[PDB]
This record gives sequence, C-alpha cells and structure tokens, in this order.
Amino acid sequence: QVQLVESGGGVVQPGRSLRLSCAASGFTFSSYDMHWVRQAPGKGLEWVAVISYDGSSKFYAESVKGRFTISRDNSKNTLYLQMNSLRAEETAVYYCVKDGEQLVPLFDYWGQGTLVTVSSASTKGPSVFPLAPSGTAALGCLVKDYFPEPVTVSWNSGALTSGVHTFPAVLQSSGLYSLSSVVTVPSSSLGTQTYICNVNHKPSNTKVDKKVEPKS
Amino acid sequence: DIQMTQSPSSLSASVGDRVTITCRASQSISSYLNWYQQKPGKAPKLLIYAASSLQSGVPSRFSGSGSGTDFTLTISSLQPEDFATYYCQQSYSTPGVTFGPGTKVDIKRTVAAPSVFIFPPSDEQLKSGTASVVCLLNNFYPREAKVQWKVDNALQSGNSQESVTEQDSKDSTYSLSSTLTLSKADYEKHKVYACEVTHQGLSSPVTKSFNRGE
Amino acid sequence: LCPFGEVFNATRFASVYAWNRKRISNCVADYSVLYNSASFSTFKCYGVSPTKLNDLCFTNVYADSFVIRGDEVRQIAPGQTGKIADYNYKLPDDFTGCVIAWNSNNLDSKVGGNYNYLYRLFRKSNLKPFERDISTEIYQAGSTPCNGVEGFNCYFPLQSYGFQPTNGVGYQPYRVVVLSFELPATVCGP
Ligand SMILES: *[C@@H]1O[C@H](CO)[C@@H](O[C@@H]2O[C@H](CO)[C@@H](O)[C@H](O)[C@H]2NC(C)=O)[C@H](O)[C@H]1NC(C)=O
Repeated sequence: QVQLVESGGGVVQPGRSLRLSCAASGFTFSSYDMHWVRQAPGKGLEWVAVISYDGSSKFYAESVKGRFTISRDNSKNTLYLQMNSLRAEETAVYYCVKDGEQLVPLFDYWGQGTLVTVSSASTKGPSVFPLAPSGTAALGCLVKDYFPEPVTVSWNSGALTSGVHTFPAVLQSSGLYSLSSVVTVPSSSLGTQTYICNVNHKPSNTKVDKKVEPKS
Repeated sequence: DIQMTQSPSSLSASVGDRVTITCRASQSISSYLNWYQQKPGKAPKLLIYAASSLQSGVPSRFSGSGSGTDFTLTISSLQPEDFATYYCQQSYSTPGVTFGPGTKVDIKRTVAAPSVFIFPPSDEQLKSGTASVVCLLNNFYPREAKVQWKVDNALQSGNSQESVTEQDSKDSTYSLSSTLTLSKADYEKHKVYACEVTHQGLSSPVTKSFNRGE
Repeated sequence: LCPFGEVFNATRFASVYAWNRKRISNCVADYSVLYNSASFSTFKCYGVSPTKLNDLCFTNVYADSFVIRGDEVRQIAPGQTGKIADYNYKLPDDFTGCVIAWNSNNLDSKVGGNYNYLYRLFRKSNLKPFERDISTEIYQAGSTPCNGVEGFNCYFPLQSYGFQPTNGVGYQPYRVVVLSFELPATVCGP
C-alpha cells in the first residue's frame, strides 16, 4: 500500500520557473532516499536528482545541476523539486521515486507522474480538414495546428467506433500539435451513409464538426 | 559517463516462449544492475535488482543473470500480461545514473500486409495557405515497415513526419500515418505525388499516387 | 574524528604525476562537512550512493590528492583514458570510493602563471591501477637511443601547467581528492 502522488505539472514558458510536489504515504518516509526520474514524451528514462533520507545531502544529474533544487519536509511527508530556468527540450513526465534499501540507488516504487510541457506556444484550437475517399474504403480527418494537448476525436457522435484509428499527435516545427484520425468502412456505404467526425479540445473550449464526403 | 545499450530493440513473442533480453554496459559496472517493466501510459515497475535477485511480488518466471558488462533478463515461460517495454539501469556511478534505451516485446501473429491509402490535401485546407498529404498504412503486422514519398519521381526526406498506433488489443496489428507537411504555394510547383510502401508481407512494393488536379 | 580537514583544506597539493596518499583508519568519518560545501564542482561515488556515506563502515580508506586542469577531471574515473588516466593516476575498473574536485584558480593560479604543477606527458607503457611514477628517464620517442640527453625524439617526460589567472573555464587548476574504500572496520561515520 505504498503510494506517491505527484502535483504541480502543466505548461510553463521557457526561462520561467515551475515547482513540482509529491505527497507520499504507506511507508516510513523518514528513512528512504527520494529521487526524481523523468521520461521525455516519446523517449526513455533519465534520473534527475536524489535527496537523502533526512535532507542532509542532495545530488543532481550533471545536466540539471545548478538549475534544479530538490527538497523535502518529513512532517508533511511531501517532496519538492523546484525547476528554474527551464529549457524547451525538457518537456516530459516527472516521477517521484522511493529508494529501495541498497547501498546504491534503486527505484523501488514509482507512482504515476506529472506532465510538464515547456513551450512558448499560445493556446489555439485545432483546424479540422477532411480526408475524403473515392471493396473496402477508408476516410478521415486531419486535426491540425493546436496547443496544448489533448484533443479527442470520435465519429458520428460515437455511433462508429470499430475501425477507427486516431493516431498519436506530432509536435511540429511550429510548436503546435497536429494529428489525424481515419476510419475504414465498407466501400458500398460511401454513397448513402454519412460520416462525420467530431473533434473536441477542452483547453480552448472548441467543439468542431466536419463532414467527410467523397469528392469527384 | 557510462552508456547502456540493449538488444534487440524490438521483440515479437508468443505465449509460452523463452524470452531473452540483453543489456550491455560501456564498462564494468560489477553487478549493480536493475531491470524495469513499463506498459504504455503506466509507470515503470521494478523486476530485478542487483543483477540477479528478484523483487517481492514479482513472479518467478523472471530471472536476471550476468555481471561485469553483459547482463540478461529471461522470461522462462512467457505469459500474456508480460507484453511490455523492458529497461535496464546501471547504479554504479551514482551521481551519474543511466538507463537502457528499452526493448519492447509485442505479440507475435500471422503476417498481414498493410492496406495503403493516400489523401491529397483538402479543398478547404488549400484555401487557408498550407497543404498536407497523408499516406495511411492500415492494419499490418509486423510493426516494421518503410514509407518513401516520391514527388515527380524525386524522393523526399525531412518534411515528412509520422505516427504509429500501439499494437491493437483485438487483432494485434499496427497502423501508420505519414504526413508530408508543405505550403500551398510550393504544393503548386509539382503535379505527381506518390507514397511508396515496403513491407515484409508485400511480395514487391506498393505505390499509391495522385496527380494534383484531374 | 577522521582528518578530512587536513586533506581538503590543505594549503599545498601535489602535482598529479606525484599524487599524494594518506591512509585513514581508527576514527569517525564525518562527511556532513563535505556535503555542506556547495563549493565542490565534482562529487561522484562508485559502489555506493554518496547519500548513504554517514551510515556505513569502511575498511581500507585512502585519500589521494593532486592538481590537474579542469577539462581533465573527467579522466578521474574507472575505465577512462587520456594523458592523466594513462600516465599519471589510473583508477581500477572495480573502484569503490568517491571522487571530489573543485576549481581552485583562487589559490593555485598566480599572476603571470604558476608552473609548479606538473604532469607526465610520455610513458613507454600505461600505469597500472594506483601506480605512482616519479621517474625522470628521458623518453625515447625515436628509434635511436637517447643516452640521457635531451633533443629531437628524446623528451623530458614531465611538463608544466600554465596557470594564468586569465585562463579559460576549462584550463584552470582543479584540486582533486579520491576516497578509496572497501565494503574488521576501522572507519565509520555517525
Ligand atoms: C574547511 O574550512 C572551513 C572553514 O573553517 C570549514 O567550514 C566550516 O564548517 C562548519 C561546519 O560545517 C560551519 O559551521 C562553518 O560556518 C564553516 N566555515 C566556513 C568559513 O565555511 C570546512 O568544514 C572545512 N572543510 C573540511 C573538509 O575540513
């Protein structure tokens, strides 16, 4: 019943600071070094910092030394990680981690993490454009040029669900996100049937609808 | 600086298989080596620590061996909730700790060529001032496939971006979308657009193409 | 106590070719005095996490100290190569201990340039782990013997560091201390 719960994530502009926080329970927080390890969006894992069981020693990965300060409070059973002068390439999920009773660090219990998105990109809703068709056919929508993430896409207000593939987003040169969702349908239906994708972006209060109809 | 490399970076296995992942260290790290399991969207969970000894609550079909620079993780009899990505981690240099790049294990199944579709830019998109051409590869296995954009019989590189789905729950296949991101002004300058796909389940490559216009 | 004060705050250090060693036994090792100094530019530990140091028992403590220039400090670790890790101070491949270093252009850089600090530039073979070599054999870099006389393809093996106060971030003097451990025990912290 060991449990860790990160807080304080979100979008931060390059240069400015952000402070993360972890509330820990289910073990004697008193005597267990605590670490922060981060995972870049489509990448792998990188240790960031460690603080000892009492706070006497703190150590940083040499790539965040002098920018990040780690700290803790044993009465609050919480852990902190102040990030200063953040760079754009440091967007990732940040996990707090309980050490495991060995002479060297090992990562015993992780917890689920807080996302940190570093980008100067202004909030924007997505433009939606159709991808239209002409045996078995395929059609879709391109959801383009939006920040921040997420967007969610359904088809026919949820009537069509089987055969949908909504793809992972791609962070493009602009700093904005772009995505497409496609559907594969019997071909015979393209004439009578109607296919309409709905897109929804809560952080811009945009609900946009587009109808995908064959061309010429 | 101490670098960890793992092999192979992709692995397809069936349930009931002996599975072997290897980690390799740029130098002797003795046996301060740990292994993690991560599933998509979840956090990493510890499997093996100090090279060889097992975490509590971890099934005994996991084992890790070796020391020095070469280490192994073994699933002696694969089970269905083991399909995940596995990492190693050296903890010798401790104000310089490093991980592997990861090895993903997915579900092995009968090979399936992709269905190729191509989407010229929309009428509405060109009105705004950019054109995007999407090439869709649909419900294929294995994950590993090649997509080349040819525009006027001239290969393109570096303005295509792509995404791929996780292995599907039901049919255990992948689907991919290559997106060539351009400009309306530059879209005009060329007339024949194509997207060539190479895959194992394709005896020879498949090209799908359109002419701007017609 | 264990005499870390005499090791780190020591007024003079050795040239890296003649690195100095002090045995440490039968005392209490107080690392809290090291942790507090955020003046140390390097502080890595091998075999043990530096946070767990005041909590441990050490067998064969040694504290090696010397001076090198900054962008050479990275050769003070297992499995390195370069002039320092091959011709001056070579850590083994199973090293257990801590390597601490700090910029010291404040004390070892002199107006105009401090040449007391030296290093070996040539050697007929690589150092063995923890070997100290203070010889001044002229180095036979040629095919014809040297007869102990300096010249073309006959080099004095030791060279000087030019520590002007005006040096780069990477050409400045660094003081390094290497704590060698083992895990009866005569050294334990609180
Ligand atoms: C090197 O000398 C300094 C100066 O005496 C020592 O620093 C003192 O340490 C105590 C306890 O850590 C502090 O309360 C003092 O305020 C410190 N004074 C200064 C000027 O820093 C330091 O401990 C010595 N280092 C070693 C390794 O012996």
